[PDB]
Amino acid sequence: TPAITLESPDIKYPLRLIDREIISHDTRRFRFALPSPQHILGLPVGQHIYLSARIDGNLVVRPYTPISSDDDKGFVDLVIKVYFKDDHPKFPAGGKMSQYLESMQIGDTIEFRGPSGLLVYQGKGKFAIRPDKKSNPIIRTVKSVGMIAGGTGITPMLQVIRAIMKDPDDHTVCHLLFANQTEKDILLRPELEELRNKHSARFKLWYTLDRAPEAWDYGQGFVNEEMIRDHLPPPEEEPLVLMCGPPPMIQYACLPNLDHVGHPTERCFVF
Ligand SMILES: Cc1cc2nc3c(=O)[nH]c(=O)nc-3n(C[C@H](O)[C@H](O)[C@H](O)COP(=O)(O)OP(=O)(O)OC[C@H]3O[C@@H](n4cnc5c(N)ncnc54)[C@H](O)[C@@H]3O)c2cc1C
Repeated sequence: TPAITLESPDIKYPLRLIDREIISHDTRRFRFALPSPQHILGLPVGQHIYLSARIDGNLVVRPYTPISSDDDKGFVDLVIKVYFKDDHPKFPAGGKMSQYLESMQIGDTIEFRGPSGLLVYQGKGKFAIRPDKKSNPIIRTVKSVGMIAGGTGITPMLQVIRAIMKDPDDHTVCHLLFANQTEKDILLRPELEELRNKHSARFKLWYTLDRAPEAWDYGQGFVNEEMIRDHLPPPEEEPLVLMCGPPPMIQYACLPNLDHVGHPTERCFVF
């Protein structure tokens, strides 16, 4: 039983950045040292951490789901999309936290906190979902899990997929629908397609793209009722639907169409 990094959620833990990996122009894996090589992070599956820093005089807090797990000793890995300044004409200053991460030098610390979130995956189909931070968790056991992700919204889903996938006696089937703007913006694609090759009986993978390339075998356009009926488990299976992506996708593309297909609001969970 290893030592836990996040011992209480009311404490902020400054972790040293020990490595940087450039994945693409705007995507990067950051590795931080846990307090000892024999430490784990202490992050229930289904929950996330918060990074906090004072940037330009404002406290900035942002949630992140690590790519690493409590099976990893000594370190935590986050995969970060960097929103640069002077790139998108509508958002000229870029992203606050993600540019702060990009500017960190090896040996700089940044504050972690957690674990946080209203959902915990308790394993083999059992999800424990609190209706609010003070209410107690309601337990629902499901045969299948629908997953809609947009952008960096994949890491909450990856954490759950890998947690299922590595338990040979977990027969939960995950149906992922993964939306992004263009093909370069599909994050963690090598990983996702590796899980497809090795676990297709429990993992179904589909994509869509706002602006699809000419050679594209998957979805074109925003998530709709047809893709939800086609690439997510049917309501009659009483699945749980997990969601994480930009607020516009949740509000305009997911929630209304899940309702039209027939997914009850209690079985829909927005990270
Ligand atoms: C449960 C959960 C898990 C998450 N996990 C991850 C994770 O693993 N990795 C990760 O990177 N993020 C993750 N996110 C997203 C994260 O919380 C932040 O929203 C993200 O890092 C952007 O924050 P920011 O402060 O850098 O940008 P902000 O200053 O908060 O603004 C970001 C927003 O500004 C706009 N924007 C700014 N610059 C640009 C640009 N150049 N081009 C286009 N739009 C732009 C976009 O609307 C963008 O969404 C997660 C979120 C949640 C809720």
